[PDB]
Amino acid sequence: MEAAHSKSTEECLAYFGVSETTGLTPDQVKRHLEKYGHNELPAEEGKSLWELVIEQFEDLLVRILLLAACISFVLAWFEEGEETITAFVEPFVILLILIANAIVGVWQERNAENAIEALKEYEPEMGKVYRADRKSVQRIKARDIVPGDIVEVAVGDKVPADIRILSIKSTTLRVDQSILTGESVSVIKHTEPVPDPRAVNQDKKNMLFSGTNIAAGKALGIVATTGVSTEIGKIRDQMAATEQDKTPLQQKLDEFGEQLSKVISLICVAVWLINIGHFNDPVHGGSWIRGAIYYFKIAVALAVAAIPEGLPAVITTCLALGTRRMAKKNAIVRSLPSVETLGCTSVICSDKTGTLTTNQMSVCKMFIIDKVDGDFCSLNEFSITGSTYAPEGEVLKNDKPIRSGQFDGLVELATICALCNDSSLDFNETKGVYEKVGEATETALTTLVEKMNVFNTEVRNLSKVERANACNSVIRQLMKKEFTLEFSRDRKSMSVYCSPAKSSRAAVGNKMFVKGAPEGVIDRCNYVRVGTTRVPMTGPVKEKILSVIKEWGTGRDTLRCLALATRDTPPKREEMVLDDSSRFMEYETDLTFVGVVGMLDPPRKEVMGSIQLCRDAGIRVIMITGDNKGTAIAICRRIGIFGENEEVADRAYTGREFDDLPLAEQREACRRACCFARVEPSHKSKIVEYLQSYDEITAMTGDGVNDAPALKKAEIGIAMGSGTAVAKTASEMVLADDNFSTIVAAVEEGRAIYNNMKQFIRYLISSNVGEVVCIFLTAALGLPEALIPVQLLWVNLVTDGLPATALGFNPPDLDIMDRPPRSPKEPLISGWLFFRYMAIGGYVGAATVGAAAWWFMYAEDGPGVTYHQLTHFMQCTEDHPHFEGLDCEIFEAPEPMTMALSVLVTIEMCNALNSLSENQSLMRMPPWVNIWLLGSICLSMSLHFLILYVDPLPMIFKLKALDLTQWLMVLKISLPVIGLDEILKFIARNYLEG
Ligand SMILES: C/C=C(/C)C(=O)O[C@H]1C(C)=C2[C@H]([C@@H]1OC(=O)CCCCCCC)[C@@](C)(OC(C)=O)C[C@H](OC(=O)CCC)[C@@]1(O)[C@H]2OC(=O)[C@@]1(C)O
Ligand code: BEF
Ligand SMILES: [Mg+2]
Repeated sequence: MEAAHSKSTEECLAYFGVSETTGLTPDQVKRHLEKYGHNELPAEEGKSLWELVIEQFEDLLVRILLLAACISFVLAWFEEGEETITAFVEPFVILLILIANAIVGVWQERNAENAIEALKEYEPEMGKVYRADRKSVQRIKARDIVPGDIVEVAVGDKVPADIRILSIKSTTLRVDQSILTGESVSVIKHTEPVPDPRAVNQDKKNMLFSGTNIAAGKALGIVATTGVSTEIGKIRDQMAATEQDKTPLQQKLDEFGEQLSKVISLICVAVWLINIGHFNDPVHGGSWIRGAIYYFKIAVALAVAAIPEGLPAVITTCLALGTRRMAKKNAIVRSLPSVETLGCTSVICSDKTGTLTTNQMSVCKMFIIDKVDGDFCSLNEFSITGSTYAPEGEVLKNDKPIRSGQFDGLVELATICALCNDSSLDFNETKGVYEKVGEATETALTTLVEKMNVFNTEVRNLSKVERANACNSVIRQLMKKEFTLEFSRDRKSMSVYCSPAKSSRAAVGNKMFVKGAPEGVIDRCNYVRVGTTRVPMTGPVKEKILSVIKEWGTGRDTLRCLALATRDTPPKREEMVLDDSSRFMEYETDLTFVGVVGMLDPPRKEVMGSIQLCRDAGIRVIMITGDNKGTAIAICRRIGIFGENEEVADRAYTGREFDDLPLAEQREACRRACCFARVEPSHKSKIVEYLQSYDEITAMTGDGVNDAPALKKAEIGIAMGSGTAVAKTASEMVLADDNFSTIVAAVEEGRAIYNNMKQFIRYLISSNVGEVVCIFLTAALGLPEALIPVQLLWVNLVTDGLPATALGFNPPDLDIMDRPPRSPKEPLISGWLFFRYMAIGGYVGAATVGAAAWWFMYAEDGPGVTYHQLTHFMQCTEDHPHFEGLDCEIFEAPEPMTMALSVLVTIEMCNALNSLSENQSLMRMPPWVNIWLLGSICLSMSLHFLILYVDPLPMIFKLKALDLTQWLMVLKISLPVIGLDEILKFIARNYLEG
């Protein structure tokens, strides 16, 4: 029965035809279960194990590389008894790699935690219903609850389903809805209908929502909806329907792949249009029986030379280590890619309650009377540190620690806080944290008492569990609590009647301890306490008290204030009627004012500094909360989102004010405003969406169910470690530590990571360009192969893979966080740099092919072959007379390829050093600025000597150790590449913007 909030209690009962006194009959339950299904959410099970392996082989470059292995297999098979000793070696490695990185992705993606299967850490286990079955309440599985069921809830209970309140048993019902609406103060409920069918959750004051918990009181109700029809149900589906795009970097890697794909085939067809001349020469060396093997011999060499086979490995290792470093900051990264995207964050949307704040009411100020003398009245004001329920913090006066117990006024204040209290504090040994028991605004008094420790009780040698009630327990032994006059909405105060306990003070008599909204309690005080004595309440005294209450109630403080008082001579229990709260106020009169306490849902300690760091990093911070605007703005002022006295006319909107704006203005408002209050879950998602429409990488920070949709839509969702299960499953990162400043450390980490990544991506892709130039050149010139796939794969994965990882450790710039976020559309390579890699690529191709040719034509120990008898080496056998002389197999010698590979390697070591800085000269930024890069080159080089000496290797790699005369040539060929780039950079700084 949606809309139950607008209907009366009788209407809701009639609607389901159920008796409020007995509950549904076992027949109606069976039928309602049938018509409404169980009270649970569907299992979110997607992508199994084999489903991941599939998508692993869907990458455009992988299929090309794979189809390249298939073609390599046919070749290894058609490999005659000339080199059939290690022919199938090529197809193997090509497939081995594809399987290596593959199983890696599966092992990587499999690591995950479900959203609905984990959401059961929020969906109550049990529920309490009355059913015709029996007279007593029944405790059943919450999943077995159906619409129409009569449910009972009491303090501490987790509401099992969306319920229409029928009857309130206690004097009032207070509900903590922070996990769902973001409200920071428990909500007083009622049973009357809420007319406006469009009333938002914060307005449904006659409804109880599944997932929330009872702060105080007891009530009976009728289930309105269950399963996916509940408020928490609507949000989950909302979360499930939101789509997420690929990371900007991943979109660039995909674009690269699509473009590279076009270039490959394009060159494949290009060479083809250079072999068409074969249909001119009069010679038949194999129609369609043997002669055709050479085309596909270069086609696979091209696809292998163009594709950075080692990139997937370098990137994963980089991101993985990045995730390790974050974990040391207690930041659990759920998605490896976001480790970097986080660096591109331009706007950080953040929930308020439980995210920007602790969501734990804290008393931070209090005062008692100091002295009264005529029109003069001075107060003893104190401040209290600590922003959670933990009994950890101090009491200060004029910013200095004092012993509360030395102020008799404070002893009575603590006493009232401890006794006039129906709640307590506890230590969850499981979660390892202190938790409230009952009402937050009461537990705040409990922890205040533990901090004050007015009797200096010994607490150093206590366990977390004992420390939670040590000082309160001591005070509870001083007086016997006879009864309590529960809080009432008209009176706005609560009191307890106490009789003397310990025989230590029997000449005291009965007392009444009162607390409540200041105005009404103070109006009912005829006396004011000063230390231990009492003076009459006079205009001047009342004035000073109210003026300080006023200050604390607004401005820089904006605290919730509570006045504390006691009735020195309370009525005899006999002359008091305790069954009607309408008489309580009168019993709470002729009181003696004792003091005031100011409390609030405090901002977490590191938020203010964090927001200032973001500002300098060009990152906006926007508050998006379900709480009322007054509290939203107040917190914004405390953390610096707004100036202490700034006017927020058009920089703070409520959900309604926002909706009253035409779409265009709404969109613009997201760029100007920083505080959105009284908003719904879809409002948060909407705001994120507007930000994203301006091409801004947005992050969202939350803790509750109402943050789940937005957390998912944001490029980077950040959930509080102490938040809900939903919010965490919807996030890429979790602050296990609840430290908001870790977000800034993550951004910094993400910026450094990305800058290094750009350098190694550039490095690797750069070498592929040169490699393709080498292949194309030889295929075009008709010359023999200078480099072969097996050699290219080893260099692309090891020789260059190691230095690429080292670049990942390049020291970050000192002003990394003193600059705006880079653009998400910023291309990794373009403009001048495109030309640089263009020139380097050409330089590598010519140098590698040239080195090979050199050995073939000038090497003092190679054949003195002529240029075109080398470009026509293919016609050696058949036409020996033309270009005769020597063995036709020398054209397949390992010396020339080794000469070419050694040049590729040496050149890449140099370009690795050119990759330390985009435009800085190696003289300005020395090679030793990254010790790792220097070592990686040593490792890569010694691995080269390995592949050239350990017999097995040089055999399968088609190589052979070169001579010192040949190496020196390799150096003279390679080294100059440093001079080339050392020049292109110079041209970029002086005559360009670099
Ligand atoms: C990997 C090796 C090679 C040789 C390759 O073909 O790379 C090209 C290519 C796909 C791009 C190019 C290469 O293009 C050329 O050199 C010109 C076209 C050649 C056609 C020849 C027809 C007979 C990069 C490599 O060239 C230079 C010289 O820097 C730069 C850059 O790459 C990046 O920004 C890398 C992205 C991670 C990309 O233009 C990129 O395409 C894109 O969409 C980008 C934005 O990506
Ligand atoms: F809890 Be959030 F402030 F909506
Ligand atoms: Mg919240």
